[PDB]
Amino acid sequence: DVLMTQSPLSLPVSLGDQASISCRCSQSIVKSNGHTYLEWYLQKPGKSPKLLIYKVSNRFSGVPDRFSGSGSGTDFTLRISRVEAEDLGVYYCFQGSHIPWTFGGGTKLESKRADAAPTVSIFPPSSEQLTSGGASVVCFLNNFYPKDINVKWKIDGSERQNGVLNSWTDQDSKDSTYSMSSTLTLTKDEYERHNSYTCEATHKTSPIVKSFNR
Amino acid sequence: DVKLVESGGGLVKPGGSLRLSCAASGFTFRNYGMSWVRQTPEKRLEWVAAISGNSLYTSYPDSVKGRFTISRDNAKNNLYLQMSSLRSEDTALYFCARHDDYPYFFDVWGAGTTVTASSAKTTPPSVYPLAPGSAAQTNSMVTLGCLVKGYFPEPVTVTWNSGSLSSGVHTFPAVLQSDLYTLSSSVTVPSSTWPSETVTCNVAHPASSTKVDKKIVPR
Repeated sequence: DVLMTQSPLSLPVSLGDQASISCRCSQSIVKSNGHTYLEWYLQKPGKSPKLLIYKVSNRFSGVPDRFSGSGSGTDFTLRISRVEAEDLGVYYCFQGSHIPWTFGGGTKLESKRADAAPTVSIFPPSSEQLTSGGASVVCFLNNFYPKDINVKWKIDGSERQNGVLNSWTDQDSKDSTYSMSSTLTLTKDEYERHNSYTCEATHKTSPIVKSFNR
Repeated sequence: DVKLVESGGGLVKPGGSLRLSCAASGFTFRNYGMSWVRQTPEKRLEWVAAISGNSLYTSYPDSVKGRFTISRDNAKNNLYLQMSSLRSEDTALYFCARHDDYPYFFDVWGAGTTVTASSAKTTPPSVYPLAPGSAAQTNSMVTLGCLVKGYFPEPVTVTWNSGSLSSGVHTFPAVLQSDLYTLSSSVTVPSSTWPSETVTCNVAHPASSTKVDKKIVPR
């Protein structure tokens, strides 16, 4: 099977600047009439993939001039000469030359901005939740940049790892920031045995700390 | 105008069977080859089946050979995918996509239909309010949330004040817990707005025919 390896995996760029995405095949994708059926697709998170480039280097209907495709042999390149907000999303290469037709793994085109520290908010378990016998402590780390941030939980002054689940938003279309939710789930009994609950955001040193006492 | 509409998706116990439909309009369906392409939860795209306009040619990758059967009924402008002996690996968003037989691979894709292979049972969410209390103390903006826990399958929709509160909202991707999903949503309003005007999250889970409203009250 033709393996399509896409680099980089993520590509921050300042709007108005150039972006380059590469796709390499594990074997030839030339067909017998001498043509190569390498396509590029753009997907946004609320969208289906849309065809942008076909046969290595051709813009599809309505694709503007800033998109260009090149390549030879086994290495292929999608270039965007002046990246616009509407261009951000996940790009995939694809070869339709040999069954099974295969896709590259995707490249997330993201926009740059100024660094921003997170706004951190901590919330205790609700009365409702304690009635089911569970206790989740929730920490939001909102509107930061860049996307890399670490959350650390402490219970009565000491690190807690177990029971933590994290989730991140896609990059915010309007302000180019990221947000993260971190949830520490305990039993009601384990929660009732301790007093101080703290969420700490680093990198970013030193941390942004939010706490409450049960 | 040229349009593909998938239907038929759902949730199946592993080993189970399921049939997807793709309804074509705005073009002579008979002249076009068609494929199904799925997108995994991790967002990889995987071509899964092809059929020629005349049905004389079909093909599949090895991962689905014997279990999926692609077919079409040109007279009803429909493409189908019969899925059998479903595996956990088949969980994905399934798109139908056009490719002319008479160049432009997949110039038109449908919106997708979701298939979930699992013995997890349809379970309604618990919805818990996220309010401050003591802590600090106070500022110009206040952040509130709702913790939507223990539901299956995806998705859940979350709004605030029935959709009139739309700015300053973050609703986070759900994560798997113990065979169940959890998500949270945050909303940030002016401190002069809450607790004096109401803030309420509205959570819907179509799969369990449930809607839950939770007013955020101060502790």
